Order: sequence, then structure tokens, then C-alpha cells
Amino acid sequence: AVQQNKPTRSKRGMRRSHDALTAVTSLSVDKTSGEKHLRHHITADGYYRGRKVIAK
Amino acid sequence: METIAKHRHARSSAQKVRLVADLIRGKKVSQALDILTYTNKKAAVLVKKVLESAIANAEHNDGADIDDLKVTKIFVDEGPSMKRIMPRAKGRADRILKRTSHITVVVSDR
Amino acid sequence: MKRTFQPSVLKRNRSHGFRARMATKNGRQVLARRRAKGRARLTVSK
Amino acid sequence: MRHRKSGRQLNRNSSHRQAMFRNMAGSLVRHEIIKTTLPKAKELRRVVEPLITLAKTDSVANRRLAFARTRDNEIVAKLFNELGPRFASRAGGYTRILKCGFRAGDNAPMAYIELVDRSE
RNA sequence: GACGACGUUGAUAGGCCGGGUGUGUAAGCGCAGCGAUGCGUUGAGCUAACCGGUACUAAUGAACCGUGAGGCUUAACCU
RNA sequence: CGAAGGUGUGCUGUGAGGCAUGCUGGAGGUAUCAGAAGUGCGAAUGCUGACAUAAGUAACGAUAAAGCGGGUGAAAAGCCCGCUCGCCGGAAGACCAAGGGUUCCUGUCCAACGUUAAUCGGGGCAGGGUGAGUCGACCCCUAAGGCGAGGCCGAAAGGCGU
RNA sequence: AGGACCGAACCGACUAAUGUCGAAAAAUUAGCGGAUGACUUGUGGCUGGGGGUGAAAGGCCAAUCAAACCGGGAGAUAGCU
RNA sequence: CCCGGCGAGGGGAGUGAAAAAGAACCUGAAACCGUGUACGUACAAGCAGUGGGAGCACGCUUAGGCGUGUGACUGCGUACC
RNA sequence: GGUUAAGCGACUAAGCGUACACGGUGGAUGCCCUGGCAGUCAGAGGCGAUGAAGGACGUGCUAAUCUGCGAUAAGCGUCGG
Repeated sequence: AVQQNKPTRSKRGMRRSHDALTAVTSLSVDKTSGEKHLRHHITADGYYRGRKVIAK
Repeated sequence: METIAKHRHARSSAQKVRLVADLIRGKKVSQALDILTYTNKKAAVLVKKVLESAIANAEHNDGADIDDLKVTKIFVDEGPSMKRIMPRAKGRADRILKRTSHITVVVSDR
Repeated sequence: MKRTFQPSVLKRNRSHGFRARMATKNGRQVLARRRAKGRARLTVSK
Repeated sequence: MRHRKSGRQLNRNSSHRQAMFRNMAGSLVRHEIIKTTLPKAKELRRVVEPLITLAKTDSVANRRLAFARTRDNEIVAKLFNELGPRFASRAGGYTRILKCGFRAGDNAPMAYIELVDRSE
């Protein structure tokens, strides 16, 4: 539970070698509305494969 | 022509804003707005509210061009601390320091 | 737990009050040192 | 170790779990759409689809059966009285799940459950 | 986190019909009893994950990283 | 037309150091030779201020319990309403004394405080509210008990007491 | 009638757990001992550091007690780090 | 004036000698923390330096080679009080 | 020129190291004074029942606190400058 001899800022870096946020670059474009949602999701205006699905 | 926008004293820590403002290093703006609109975090609330304020400083003060407009440098740097006192058990306290951070967004056409 | 300061103003007044501490000569020196050490609140007042 | 089990626990005791899925399924058919998280959306489906299954072949006894499982006759009033000819032909599924997005409250995978036949 | 099965050239999941299984004679009517209840309907009814099928809904066109015949020298075979 | 200080740089002395100079800096510095000391820091589990580490780990404070729709709003699991669900019921209900002293309420705001967000708050800004011949004290009467006119007693204070 | 029995309140702390950088500088859940007495609680006083008080443990005297705490002797002294 | 939540914060403009003097305000070192460029680095172990040293990258002189950066690999080497 | 084999063989860098340029936090250094210590020199060497030292609560155009003052309350009269 304790540290006896403080690790350098070197090894503090290499522990942070894998924290990097996964990119969500894979956007989609609508079939018959042309707008952009996230893939397998709905827009801000209720479109999903060219349908007013939620009408909100 | 070059322009810079800064949010000073953003109420978080440096590694919390370093992680999403690592992806938008060396990007164009419209792919950066689209990688920050759908990153599910709090720093993506922070700097995406400021990264759009940087392109405002282009279209208004510097180069109105936004289509082919790059982001050159972005580096979140530390700020002050709100050193409150946290109570730990058995009578002893604990000097908490609520962290605070500064972010620059630098926008130009290299 | 039953912590030590279970307070009052009736215990407080007749012990550490003005006329209590400015009764005897050994009390009076405290009122004549809190003066000279320049304290605002002399002993207890509301 | 879960190997070939089913019915996710959703981090509540069984008594709490069953009583929520009542008052979501009561809430589901009254407003016809709900926003929930992804698993509750994914597992309100496995609970509600019995109801409109056991309400096409209308009987006297199945009224209490959708009252022993519901204890809400106003929801039972919408069943058997509109839902009958609404679902004669759908041999099977009645829910088109929609993946909406992300809860700005606490980063949940939000979603949308509906009955299929929608015109309002 | 990996490995595996599928993504409308679809049985990968949920539902659904049936079977299988488990519990036992559902409810509601009629009869016999002043009554509790017993009989008939009725080995009915209800049935988690089980097994066999059915695309009913959910598993989209893309977008994406990955390229554009693969260095130097010698020997052995192509001419 | 640039003092000290800071920050690099080329030179210089056996070392402690020195001298010239680029940038930053914006009003003071001090030769040569001598005089006096709060005169040279790595340690003393030294003191004080600040910043690392463990670590983005642990934990979020009772295992009464949620779920949905609507609205306000820039953004809502937490705020306001409605609809059910669940918990307390010689209490986790409602009044009072103690003790706290605006903590109650409307408008308004979210930097900070609330172990999170927050339009909400016992938080900040502003204004408002506490109305008694009978309720409690103050007031008339004593207990335990404290002072204590004369006095007794004691280096002095002061102790006991009618 | 009972320093009588059983058992809540009230009280006390026996056993185990948990906790022991605690939710807490002595607690929480499961039990346990008593419960009209030599009991329990509230409020207001009296006693005092070589002195109080004690069904006596050197226990208690504001989380500290084989002599409390503050200031003053006093920058005690230290053949010792 | 633009962007933002008629927030915070910030970029221009204007004052001013200067806003890398802006109310956390003269000067602004070090620890600690990042940005960029250059070099080394994923078969090598060990007080992390020193002696040697290839290549690469640069300021240059003067084109003969020094200066600075890094430093593969190698010889020794077990911190201070 | 092509073909099989054999030997040898960089650029890759998730991060990390070092140097420079860049700020980021930080508030040390130099400089500054209506702050304070030690004294030289005269003077005083007291205030107090024609109510003190030290305080409470009020007073203005006012919300607050400091200074002054006291139902005559940041002030009245009076003789002067």
C-alpha cells in the first residue's frame, strides 16, 4: 500500500501510455435526409435512415 | 494570419483536458468540431466551447476563411488551486486542493 | 458520544461573567490584563 | 459464472427489479414512447411482449392475468380494447428500439422504446 | 481488453407458434351442502435460461486506417 | 542612446570569484584603499511558504427504491407538477424547553460552498416577516447555595458568618 | 410484600462480527444483564492540585492524571544525542 | 464590436511610454507542468557519470577543419552526511 | 535485363531521454515608504465622585466597518488666529 522510493516522472509517463481517448471519428451520413448523425444513432431532429422516427 | 483563444481558470485538471485535446492536435477545424461534438466527456464541453470561439476570432478579427483552416497548437497548462480542507477520520484533516486549469486554442493557416 | 461542552448561558454567566470575574481581587487582575493586552471581547457578552 | 444464464440483474434486488419493470411497462403503453438506458430498453422488451401476446386472444381470465402482472386496470383498459385489432397480424415482435444517444446526466447509453404502429 | 458467431446473399439475439419440462385439477359458470367446502367442466391452466422452425423488430450505402510490384553485393540458372 | 536583479554567452584567475556582453528589466549602483559583522548552507524526523509523488488509484458517509411524461431552461438521473412504485408511523410525525441567532419567506444569481452536475439549496445580492391586561420570563415568595452592614478571626490579601 | 420473577422504554456494556489512513480519536448489525430499586434523568449549586473525590481501578477531575491546564521562574539543566 | 449561457473567459479596438504593465496588476528565479524543433530509443539490464567514439542534425569560417547539440557502442566505476 | 537462393541491411516510435526556443504555476531577489526597535534633548510624571482608564449602543444623504462625537451625537456657543 505504500511507496518506499518515489518513481520518476519517466515511469509516470509510461503508465499513461495507454490512457488515450478512443476517437469517435466514424460519423455517418443519412440515406435520404443527407444530414450527419453518429453511426447507429439518431440526430438532434429525429432522423434515422431518412425517417422522422421520434418527431421531437 | 494567426489567432489565439484562451479559456482561463477552467475548473478541472491538466490531464483531464490533455486527453481530448490530444486528438485535435494537427487537425482541420471541421473534423475537430466533429470529433469534439461526440466525445462524451467534460473537457469536450470545455474546449469545444472555446475552439468555436477561436474560429470566431478568425472570421471576425483575422482570416474569415474557415473551410481550409487549421489548428496548429493547443496546450492546456496548469493554474491555481482552491485549497479547501477535507476531513479524514480519527481527528486528522486533509489539505485538499480543488484543481484549476488554463487552456489555449491557437488557430492559423500553416 | 456525550461530548464535553454541553453548553448553557446560565452555567456560563455565573461562572465566567462580568460581575463574577470582577468580584474578587484575584479575578480583577484578569479584567485588568485583558484590558492591557487590548482584547475587544472582555469575557462573555451575549 | 453466468454460463448460459439470462435476465440481467441491473444492480437491484429481484423485488425492486420486478416492481420497476411493472411501472415502466405501465408507463410504456400510456405515452407510447420512453427514454431509458440501453439495457433496460433491451430488457423491457423481454417483459412487455408477453402482454400484447396474451391480449390478442381475449378472455375473461386473461384480464386478471394482465392485472396480476400489472395491477393497473387503466393500462388494462388500453389493452384488449384497442390493442386487439392493432396486433392481429404481428406474429412476434412489437418493439422497434432506437439508439438515441448519451445521457447528459451521467453518460448512459440512452435509447427509445416504442410500439411499432405509430401514426401520432 | 482479447478469441468466436453473424450484419437483410441474414436464424446472431429478443419476440412468436409448437413441443419438451416443472407445478398440480386455473379462473369463470352449474350442481351438492343452512355454512367452511366438495364434485363436474379439467392431468385443465400457467409455464425463467431448454429444443425445432418463422425474419415480426433490432443487427444500413457508406466513412475510415491500410497503397500504387518491394534496397545493396555475390553465386547458381535464364540468353 | 538603459542601475540592480533575472536569463544565456565569450573571455580570466591555482580556487573562493572576476570582467565584458545579447535579451528581459525600468531607477538606482559604486572604483582604489581601509573600518565594523544579522558575513557565505544540503542535511539537524529544523521552521515557513509553495509544488511533486502514491494516482487519475481510494472513496463519495448506513444495502428506505426507483421508474415515466410534461415544463422552465443554453445544457436535466438530482430542481417544480402530475402519475405509480418503496420506506418511517411511542418515528425518519407534529409541538416546546435548552442551545443556535435570520438558519423562515418572495425576486434573482451559480465564481466559490453542497464529497458530483445543478435552472435547485439551511450558499451569496436585495427586500420582508416575529403584532399578547390572560402564553414564558421580568415581577411578589423561599430551598441547595453565594455574597455579606455591625462583628469575630487572620502576616497582607483574605477566610467564616448574623 | 419483594434491593422477587418475564420483558419493552430508560440504562449498562458480555460475546462475535465489522471498522480500526474508521460513517465514529470507541462506533454500527446479531444477539446479552437488569428494568419500583443501593436505580434512572433533567435543571441549579458545593468541594480543588499534594489538594478534591472515589461500592478502591492509582480510577476521575473538559479525549491528556503515580499529581491536570495557562502564565511565570526560565533561554532551568543535560558529562547526552 | 464578434464568440459565449443578456456567465466566466478571450480575441480586436481605444488610452497609455509599455497591457510578453489589466485589477490574481512593478521586478517574476527554482521545484513542478506542458508545446515545438533536433538527436538517441522497443535483445538491453545495474549510483546513471567520466575516457574513448561512428553517424546524423546545425552556427560558421573559409572551403582545412574547429564550435555547439545528441551521443550507438566501449573501458573503468557500489550516492551524500 | 529477368529468376530461385544466400549474406548483410535504414527509414516505423504508443511513449520515454537530453539541449534550445515558448510560456504555465509560483511570489524568491533588487528597489520603495506615512511601520517599528534603540536613544540624544528638554517637558510632563497622572487620569478619578462639579463620575476615569477600558467597553456597549447609537449619530450622517447612507448599507456596512474604521475616525470623531454623544437624544445639542463627523457636531453648539465663545473670544482669536
